[PDB]
Amino acid sequence: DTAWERYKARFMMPDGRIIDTANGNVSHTEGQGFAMLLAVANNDRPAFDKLWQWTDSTLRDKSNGLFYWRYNPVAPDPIADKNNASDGDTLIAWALLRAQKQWQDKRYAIASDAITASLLKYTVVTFAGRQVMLPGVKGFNLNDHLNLNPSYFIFPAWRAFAERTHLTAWRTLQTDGQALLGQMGWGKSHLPSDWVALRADGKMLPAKEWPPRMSFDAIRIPLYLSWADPQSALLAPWKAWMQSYPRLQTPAWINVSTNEVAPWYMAGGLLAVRDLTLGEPQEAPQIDDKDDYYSASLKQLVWLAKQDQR
Repeated sequence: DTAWERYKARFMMPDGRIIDTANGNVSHTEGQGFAMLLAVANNDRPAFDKLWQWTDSTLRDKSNGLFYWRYNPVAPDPIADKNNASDGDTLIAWALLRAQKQWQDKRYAIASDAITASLLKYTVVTFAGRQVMLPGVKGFNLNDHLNLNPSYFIFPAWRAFAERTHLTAWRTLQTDGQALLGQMGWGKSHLPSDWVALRADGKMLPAKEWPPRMSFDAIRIPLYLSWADPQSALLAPWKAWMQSYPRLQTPAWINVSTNEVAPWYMAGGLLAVRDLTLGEPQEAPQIDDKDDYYSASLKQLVWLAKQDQR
């Protein structure tokens, strides 16, 4: 549609990179995976193959089958950080699975299978009596704590994986991730922060190392919850918090430890997630010049989440 064409015109380079034009024009596996999902949804196989070809040739980590998470084209070494971002790897593998169905080509599913096997082998660990997906292979396993990002619990992707391969392991991860998320939540909003520290006895708190806000990571949680199951009881704190504000005066973040809220309000893609969470009817998205990469992406992912309720 028009939104997707405008998205490619503003953010997709001819080499297949998606450009975070608000963050120094960098590319990352979240951006590639988001765009690959949207390319399938718009039945745009040329764009999908360009996005995937650049991702695979440029970012593949050959030691474990995952992907270097960030590409900075102005840096002396554009792939300085050699760690992965597990939500990006997941989105890429999920887009490939959906590409097989859309275009009836098993090669996309064979590619997906390698990545999902890599995700289970290298990013999923046993901790506090549950299976948990780390945000990356390195840097998040502190000894008696894990630093987790619940916005990387991409429930609709995990369900798709389970239908294809390693059903029991992916189903257990989904069960454990819903259970952990159900135990999260702080302050008067009872919402999770972007980053959550899980201690080995099960105790959770907002992680020490980041601002303890529900903000640009955590807001994807109700998106993924509603994408997988709009009737989920895990949506309850999200609906309650958003219902306590006027639609056009909903704070863009909240500090869940102090209850301080942003002095500015959700618009664009953030507002689209709010509308999705509350079930408020919204029409197909339009990508305005006031949307950055992040807002433009969320607008279309919200629309896709609605479409997948068929």
